Amino acid sequence: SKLEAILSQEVEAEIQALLQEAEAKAEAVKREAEEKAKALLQARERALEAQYRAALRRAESAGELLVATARTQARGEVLEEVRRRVREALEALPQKPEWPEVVRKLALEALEALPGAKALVANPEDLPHLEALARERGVELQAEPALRLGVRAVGAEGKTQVENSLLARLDRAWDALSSKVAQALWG
Amino acid sequence: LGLIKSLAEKEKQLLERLEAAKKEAEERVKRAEAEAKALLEEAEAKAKALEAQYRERERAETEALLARYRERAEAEAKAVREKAMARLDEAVALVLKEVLP
Ligand SMILES: [Ca+2]
Ligand SMILES: [Ca+2]
Ligand SMILES: [Ca+2]
Ligand SMILES: [Ca+2]
Ligand SMILES: [Ca+2]
Repeated sequence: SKLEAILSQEVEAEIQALLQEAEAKAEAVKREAEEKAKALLQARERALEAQYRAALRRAESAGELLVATARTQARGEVLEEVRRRVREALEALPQKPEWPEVVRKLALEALEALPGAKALVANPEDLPHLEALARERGVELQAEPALRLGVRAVGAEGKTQVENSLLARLDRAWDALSSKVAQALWG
Repeated sequence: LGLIKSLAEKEKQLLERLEAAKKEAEERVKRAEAEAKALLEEAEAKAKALEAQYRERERAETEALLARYRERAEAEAKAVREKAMARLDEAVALVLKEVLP
């Protein structure tokens, strides 16, 4: 009958459509995976290039830091050599003709810092250089064998005391001095 | 009735036909899905090979670069000392001047 032919055609067309859609689906899935694979590899490569660049940039930063560390080390060693030479010169200074004058100047500065002082204290070898200066001021002179390269002033009856020492002057001022030196030498 | 027996037969062929069409459809799609999965797995592998190549090149270039810079560091240190030697005398007199009264 008519209905039977219609239904037979319905079954055929349902199967046909199932099969054509399955094929279209297969092709779409493959095409998609092709495009995805391609896009993935290209995106990845560009990302890799960028990373490699950053890697080289970090290495370079490391290298420059290494150069800066080297210059800072080298300056430091030079500065220490300067200090060593300064200390050797200061050590030799008491054998020189101008030592008495230096001693007198150190005593004056010690008195400026302790104007109430009643005595000046210096190494036994240095006292005779202060004799006249101390007499003019009216202050006593006292020997301290453990004392060198410096002069002490003492107030009261030993209540107060100020020291003017060349080595201690060097040591306390070295932080700033080293900056002045570096400007002179390099920067 | 032979009609009843042929109706049974016809039911049977309808079923086998629906089944056969469903299995062929499924196979087409499963085949494509597997081929797709292999395509993408292969692409990941190329990506990982390319990554490994970049990793090896990073190590090598970073080491060679830090070596060049160390050599530049050694030389720069030498330049520092050499340039200080010229004015050493002046530096020592400068400190002694600052430190003496
Ligand atoms: Ca037809
Ligand atoms: Ca037909
Ligand atoms: Ca047809
Ligand atoms: Ca003063
Ligand atoms: Ca000054």
